Amino acid sequence: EIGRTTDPVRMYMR
Amino acid sequence: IETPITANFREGLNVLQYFISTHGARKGLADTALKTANSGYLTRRLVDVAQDLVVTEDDCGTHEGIMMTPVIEGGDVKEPLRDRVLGRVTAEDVLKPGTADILVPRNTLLHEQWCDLLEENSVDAVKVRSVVSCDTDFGVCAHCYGRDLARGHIINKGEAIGVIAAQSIGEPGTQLTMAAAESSIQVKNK
Amino acid sequence: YSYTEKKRIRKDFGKRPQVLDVPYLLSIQLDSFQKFIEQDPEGQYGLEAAFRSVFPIQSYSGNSELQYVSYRLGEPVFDVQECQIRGVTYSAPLRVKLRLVIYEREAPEGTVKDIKEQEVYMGEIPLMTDNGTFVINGTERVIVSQLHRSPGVFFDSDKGKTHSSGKVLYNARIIPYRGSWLDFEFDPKDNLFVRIDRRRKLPATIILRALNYTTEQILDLFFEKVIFEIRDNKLQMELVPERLRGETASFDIEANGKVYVEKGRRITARHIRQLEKDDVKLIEVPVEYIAGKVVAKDYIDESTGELICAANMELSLDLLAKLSQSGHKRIETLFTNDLDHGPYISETLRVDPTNDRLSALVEIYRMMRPGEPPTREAAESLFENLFFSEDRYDLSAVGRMKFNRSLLREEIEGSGILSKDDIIDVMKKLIDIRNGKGEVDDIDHLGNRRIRSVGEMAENQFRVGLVRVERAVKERLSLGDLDTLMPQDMINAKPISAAVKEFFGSSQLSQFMVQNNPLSEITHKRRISALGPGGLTRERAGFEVRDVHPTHYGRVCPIETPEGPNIGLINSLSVYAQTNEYGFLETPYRKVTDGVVTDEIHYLSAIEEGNYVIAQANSNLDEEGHFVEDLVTCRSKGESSLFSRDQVDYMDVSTQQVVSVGASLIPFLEHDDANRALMGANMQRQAVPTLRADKPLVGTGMERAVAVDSGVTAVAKRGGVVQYVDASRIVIKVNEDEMYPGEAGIDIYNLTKYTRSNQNTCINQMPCVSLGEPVERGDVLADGPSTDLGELALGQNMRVAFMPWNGYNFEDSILVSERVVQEDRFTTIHIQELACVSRDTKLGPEEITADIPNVGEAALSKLDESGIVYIGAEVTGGDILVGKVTPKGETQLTPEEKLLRAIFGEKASDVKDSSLRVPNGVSGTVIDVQVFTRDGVEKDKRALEIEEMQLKQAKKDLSEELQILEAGLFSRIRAVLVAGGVEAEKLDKLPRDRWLELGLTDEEKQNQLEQLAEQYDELKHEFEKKLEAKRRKITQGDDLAPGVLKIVKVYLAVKRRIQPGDKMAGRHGNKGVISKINPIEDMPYDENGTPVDIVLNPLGVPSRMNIGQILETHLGMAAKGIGDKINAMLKQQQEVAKLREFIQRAYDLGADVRQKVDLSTFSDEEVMRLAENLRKGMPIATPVFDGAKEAEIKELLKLGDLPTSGQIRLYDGRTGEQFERPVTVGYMYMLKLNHLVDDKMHARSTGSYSLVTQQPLGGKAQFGGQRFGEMEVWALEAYGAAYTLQEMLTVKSDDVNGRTKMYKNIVDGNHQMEPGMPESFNVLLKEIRSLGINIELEDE
Amino acid sequence: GITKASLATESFISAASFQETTRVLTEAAVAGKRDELRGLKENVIVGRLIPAGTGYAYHQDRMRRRAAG
Amino acid sequence: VPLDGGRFATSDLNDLYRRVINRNNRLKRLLDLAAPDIIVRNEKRMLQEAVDALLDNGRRGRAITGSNKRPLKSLADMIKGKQGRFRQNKRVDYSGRSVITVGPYLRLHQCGLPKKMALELFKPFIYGKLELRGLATTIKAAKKMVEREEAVVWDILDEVIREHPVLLNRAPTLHRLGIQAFEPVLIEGKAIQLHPLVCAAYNADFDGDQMAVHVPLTLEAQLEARALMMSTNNILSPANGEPIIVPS
Amino acid sequence: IGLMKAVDKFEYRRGYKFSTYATWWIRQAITRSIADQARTIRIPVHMIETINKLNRISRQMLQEMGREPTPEELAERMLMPEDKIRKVLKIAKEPISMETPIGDDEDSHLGDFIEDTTLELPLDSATTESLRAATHDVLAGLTAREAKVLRMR
Ligand SMILES: [Mg+2]
Ligand SMILES: [Zn+2]
Repeated sequence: EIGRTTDPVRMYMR
Repeated sequence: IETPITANFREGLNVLQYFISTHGARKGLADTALKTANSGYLTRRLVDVAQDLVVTEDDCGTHEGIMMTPVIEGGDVKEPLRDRVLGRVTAEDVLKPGTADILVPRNTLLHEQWCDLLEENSVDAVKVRSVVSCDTDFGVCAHCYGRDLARGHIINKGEAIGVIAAQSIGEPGTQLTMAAAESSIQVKNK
Repeated sequence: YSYTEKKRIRKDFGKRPQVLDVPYLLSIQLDSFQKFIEQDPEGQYGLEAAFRSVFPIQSYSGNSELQYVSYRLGEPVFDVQECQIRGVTYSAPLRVKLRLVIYEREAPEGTVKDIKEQEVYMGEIPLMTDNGTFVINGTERVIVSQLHRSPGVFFDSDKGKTHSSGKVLYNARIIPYRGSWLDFEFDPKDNLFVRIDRRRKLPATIILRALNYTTEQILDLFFEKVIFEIRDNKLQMELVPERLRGETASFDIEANGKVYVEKGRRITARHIRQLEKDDVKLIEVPVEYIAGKVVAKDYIDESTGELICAANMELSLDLLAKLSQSGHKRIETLFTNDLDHGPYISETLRVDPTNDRLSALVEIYRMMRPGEPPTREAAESLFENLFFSEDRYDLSAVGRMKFNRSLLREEIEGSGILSKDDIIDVMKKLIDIRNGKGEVDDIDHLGNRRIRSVGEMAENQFRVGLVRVERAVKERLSLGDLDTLMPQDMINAKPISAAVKEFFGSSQLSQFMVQNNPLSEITHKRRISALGPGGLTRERAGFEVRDVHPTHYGRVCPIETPEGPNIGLINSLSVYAQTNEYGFLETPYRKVTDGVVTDEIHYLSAIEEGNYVIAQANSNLDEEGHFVEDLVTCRSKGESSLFSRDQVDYMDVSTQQVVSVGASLIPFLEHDDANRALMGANMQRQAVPTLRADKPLVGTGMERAVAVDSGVTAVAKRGGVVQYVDASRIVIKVNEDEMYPGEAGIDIYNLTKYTRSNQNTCINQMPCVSLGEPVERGDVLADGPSTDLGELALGQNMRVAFMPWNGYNFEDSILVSERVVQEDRFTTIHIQELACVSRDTKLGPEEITADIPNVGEAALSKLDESGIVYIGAEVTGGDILVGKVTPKGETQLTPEEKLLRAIFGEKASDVKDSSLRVPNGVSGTVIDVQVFTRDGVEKDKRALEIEEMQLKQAKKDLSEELQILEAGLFSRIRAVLVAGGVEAEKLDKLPRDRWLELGLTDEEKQNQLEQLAEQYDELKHEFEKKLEAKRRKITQGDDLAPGVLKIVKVYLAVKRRIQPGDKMAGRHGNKGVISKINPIEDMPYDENGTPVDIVLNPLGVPSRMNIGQILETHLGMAAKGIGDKINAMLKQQQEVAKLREFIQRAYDLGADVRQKVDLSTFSDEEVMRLAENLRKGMPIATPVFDGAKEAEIKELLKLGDLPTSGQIRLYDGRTGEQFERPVTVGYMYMLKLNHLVDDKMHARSTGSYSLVTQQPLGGKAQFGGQRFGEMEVWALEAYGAAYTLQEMLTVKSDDVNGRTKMYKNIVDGNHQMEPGMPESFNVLLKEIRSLGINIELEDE
Repeated sequence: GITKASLATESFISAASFQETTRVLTEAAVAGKRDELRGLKENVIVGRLIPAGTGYAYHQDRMRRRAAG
Repeated sequence: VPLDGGRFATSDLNDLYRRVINRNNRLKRLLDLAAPDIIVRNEKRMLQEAVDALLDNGRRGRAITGSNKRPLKSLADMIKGKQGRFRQNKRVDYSGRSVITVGPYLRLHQCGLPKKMALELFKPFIYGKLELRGLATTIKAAKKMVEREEAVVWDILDEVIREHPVLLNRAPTLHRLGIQAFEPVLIEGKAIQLHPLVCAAYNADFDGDQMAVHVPLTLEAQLEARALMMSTNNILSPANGEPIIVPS
Repeated sequence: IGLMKAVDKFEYRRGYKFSTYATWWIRQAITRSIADQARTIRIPVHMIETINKLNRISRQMLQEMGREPTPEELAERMLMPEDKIRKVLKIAKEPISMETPIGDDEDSHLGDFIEDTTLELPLDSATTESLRAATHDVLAGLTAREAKVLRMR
């Protein structure tokens, strides 16, 4: 589920 | 192209002969614009690996050299033996082909006379000292390198042979950008 | 026959007639901006189609509409020249009507309420000047075109490199005008793959399963079926005859009775022929042969209800036995023959993990926005917003054409966004490229590269700005309340006006105008750049798009580009080219009928021209249009060949249709190597307009179309009679029939005296007519910078000789006589400008007081008591131009000097001197001064004296225009009003003012009486109001930057001569720097004492193959041979019978030429005026490829008594002996490029120093030192030079206190340095320590 | 090659000057190198006499001064 | 630094330092206000991206500049190659440049040098004579004698250029023969004359090619420009014994 | 940090839902933060209310007046002393970045053209070094006891 996402805004919402 | 432009620059060239010629003046300029940007990076690396090299000793002592045989291009010679070994030391003193005929002594500069002296005689190869085999640490001795300079003497101790060698290989290239039968072995000689 | 013709008729060689006239050279620009701002009541491109691309903005579920009605472009506030002086753009306000209708919250959707918002102002749009050049900030800019790939589908291969084993991988692509991409392709294992803008690869079926397609329907569109039946015997399979194409059968070949083939044999063409004759439809087949197929569709266990085989699952023999009993007989497989029908879509069906629709979008989502977890309504939303959502995907009006045209479809109109029918066709047509029956498209082919003029780029930037206003109106129309707000509270003028104003002001394209010629501006508007926003890049593009495709023939010039990093990315447009309706370039062609060449002219696109067979312009016709040759030269598919006389379809218009407008003026262009004739077209856009140019002694006839199509000339707008010439005004009394119906009078053209172009040269006009000349429509009245009588003279033409003279022309350099400096023929004029602003500091304001602290009266001699310099005072280097002092306190002067003051009492001044002084090395009169003041600070005395002098001139001509235009108003009615009442000699005793009471009979005489009068009263009101409006913008203040108090701009008109170091050059790319200016008598003199004026070198022609110059140097000598043969005849005043005998024999003089020049001309008053203009030399002409053959030259020399060979014997100048083996002497037209020497030579001994690193630079009238770059340190380590190297980067450049000593050692005669460590290394320790790294220096 | 052989020099300034720099300061900082300035391109940066040419003479006296009087 | 007119011209680091001290300053607060661990745990994750946008910006989301659309320039993007080092791999004082010309009357070891240039490179030397020969009382009174171009300095400037070799060098200096000293001779004009034999060493056609000129200041630096670098020492190219002063 | 204070001070008995109360304390913060850490050269918080008022009012006069607003009509429309509107205009401009590539996009930035003025002309330093010659020589040509106090004064 951690599809190589980097920027926090992706990580904030998720 | 199958049909060649069949008129010179004293009579005109009609339009279709000129549009054909107009191409080659484009590939001509799109390379000289590029051969500078490309050969400007080949001499920037050569002078940064060969940076720290400097003649730092008067003579090394090693007895190990190489052999300078003239290049042979099938039935033609690319380079004479003399113009390849001019200005160099001699590791083992060559003699006349007859034994015990030591004409060129132990290691000495091969200048404009000792060549022709070996031009009068009939030697076919010499063992010269090359800078790829010197035994010095951090640099090269004087005799191993050889003779050449803008001047004519031997190479003075202290001279920076590293950077004047990476520019001699990079300053060309800017202008060096780039009957087929093969049936019978026919030589000019006997 | 025009009255400019009979003033000097240029002798014209050339044989082919001209059928098409050179079109208006600026249609590229002046037309594709007319589309932009102009009322179009329909859906073509234009501004009206920009609003309809957005409006009406339906609210966000509130349903309170906002709709567009119409717009209207107001008039500008200022005119052009006021926009160039004052220093502000030349715009036009924009007014838009918007209706806000508020529906009912619950009631029926009826016309509830609304307000027609009275033209919400939404920004200004700059306007194009008359010539096609914008005015942004008092600087005419120009917006080049652009040459970009057209939106469509472009299949392509990229062979060779991939996988290192061949394996051509044919891929597709879909580029829309606005929206994401789409990129199919193959892999090294024949599995389709889909891609987005550039994300990770996907199996291509993973998009088909998202379009709601199952594995059955995916395999129904792509393959063909092979029906199988089991009629209780051996599984007979159906068979069509053609199904056996190129097959290697291996069964017992049975069919319709006869066993045709044998196992282990291939099929014949006659094998197939045995099938149609036999009607072979069903055959017997083995039972093991069916283990090499794949199921056509789903066969489930109808007996039980469990799926026995799913589509894309090869056959197992048990599955046959599972099927032989399963209760099924309508078996089916896939027609898949590896030679032409590969199962490419089959294999990707297996690698695809997803098999239901909803689990495919979740895969497309997972790779289009990685990291975040999917959803249901999100994934459906994103996919149908990527391509099929009309707002975020718009292919084009043209993109659909290139799309349907590439799939061999019927129509050209279509929806702008994709559909399910389009993604399928591209996959099929992509597959068909793999199997063989298709061909790829090379990207360079000029049928795949359209052209964006200005009107298509500003709008596209505008609509982007328009959407930004849509983003706020919704949230204000949905979050905000809709009670009583009008449609003027939600619209914003700053964002919309910022989206466009940033376009013209900064871009790769919106560039300054190269304005030092009538030809360097007219060839800068027709440029076709490939760079810019959304295009190439000088370092990415390789040789593939820097070369010249065989489609450029007639649309883009092959021999005119720059030579730097972007050779072949500039590509000046051609002479006859015109863009299509969509944007593709086209060219005229004479329609060739069955036998005769017609004249109805067609313009062919780039993909159509490759079909027909087209002849060449140089093919003879026998006065009826028939070729006199049974065979001709043609070009059919991009290749040359020969064809039959009745096999061609089109013939080219003329011979100069291949070349540009630049390289169309080189004479004898056909005799030049394409290399050095490419430096010709780049040394005519740099030639400086000299003092008063004359003409090309050997032209090419295509000059009058370059000095009229540009705006430099003051072309006459209506024929008539000149009535008042003057150095700054011409008054054309109009004729009768070209006169308006009522209240017409006369016309008037103003000129533009000494002003400043963009390169600081001057551009001033001059009259060329006198009182009484009958002008005509299209005639010329005012020359400009480098024009003469209409022609385009770029430089001077001087007697040149080819010989090596004593080494003073060693390399390409040039010698020059001193008779070329005395006569002042190369002396140009330059006009600088200096500006002195007086800001408003926080220590007090600056002043422009004329008193300056401790300045000698020798300096304050020129400037008056007000502080500004005079007008005409010849200043030189270092003088004062504007006295300005700035307040300065905080002295704290040193201790030693603080005794120096007390000793003499030198009062320390409260104010520091920072006036404006002329830059060093310059001298020239001060031709003009302007003063700008912030509105709110008093005008000094000089500020009024300037203002009133233009206040008396502004009302002078504005009223005197009546005093001269009244002159014709009465004189027209006086030539009319004489009837209807006899008043001709009483007409002056009756007051010409007092004619409103009386009148004339009911005709145009009387119709003109109240005609003139109502606007006579209104020229009392309108002219007077034109005085107040003119006298309003004078008195008021100005709009300056914040803080600035008052600016002062000053001009200087320096007049630089010629000198050693300059850079002259001919037309044929033969540069050279002037090496010496001899005396009058060292120059080699021929038999009659006439010295030569230049001495070129003859070792430039053998290597550089430009034989143009050596031919132009002879024909330039025959022409000036007639010059001295007429100047003698005209000097004995023989007769007007002898001139008309000679001048008539100098005009026929050829071989089948098309002149017909003479004998219709006046008796004596016109021949003696034509022969009075030819005394300097009879101007020959030479079209580009219809040149003057060598025999035609030699026959012109023999008429002039010159030696046919073209070589005279020159005597030396100093000794007196004669050069053996005679020399050449001719007349070569010599330009003078503006690489002047006194703008190249700088020098610096000590000056400014940079800020962060303390090395030198130039901001204080002392430019930086040279660049002792990395390449030049290796040339100081090659030698042993190591003391020169140490000071060259320690003391002379970078050390801080090791150089202030090396300046005090020098002044004392002690040459010795103390190096220290450079300040550019101490910054490299602070820049490394500011990371984690720790860096130091040991101690020993 | 000439590109990988000018990285593995003993110094860390004759390598960080021309090659990739982010990787030659990282690897040198971890190990704690000590560049002894026995070169040309590492010796023109600091701004002193290059050890080959007219400046090579005075370097005869500098190595003959340390480790002794 | 404050520009002229009110605007300031900041370096691109005061945009990055303000972004760490701000985020670090807030994270000091959330540990005093005791927020949940969904926010403060989002703070450290947000700070650590701002310290790593300072060291080497670009190995992340590329935190492009505000108020503009180009990427900021961090610390490790300052040493990183511009094709070469930040230090010396040095613009230089005492220089010039002009359009070369032919001048075939010169000897082999001298080049022209215009009066208007040589009076500008040799300024600190000229100040020595005008205060040594007593012609100027103090140095400020010598700066006003050279600005007037009084007829005395034209005879003092000629003795400053007695044997002072200058260094001509063309732009793309391929090999060591691209830099050679010369003994100047004062001409009038603005083109640096140059002996025709040497123009094949620089590879200089005379059609607009310019040539910088330098000046060796110290006393050991005008002997290295006369023993080692003089133009009469280099008649054999170093690449091979063949001559380099062949009459072309 | 705003919403963390809203629920801190939240009171439910007034019936107003949390959203229509938390929306104030939240938007309160983001408009107080922007006035605190948005500029390099920071301008106070009481001034940003005046700058933003000058664009809310110079935009409203832009539609009605149509042409454009003048430096004085804002003084009439608003109520400033006709010069504060001339000091509020010399503030809000941001600093140009010192790496903005100048025209032609050559290998040059803006930071290569801004010379520095802290330094002194080495002919300005060569004089002060020379001046100590005279005042040490000229003042040495005095008497002894009458020169010491001249040097101590
Ligand atoms: Mg050149
Ligand atoms: Zn050795």
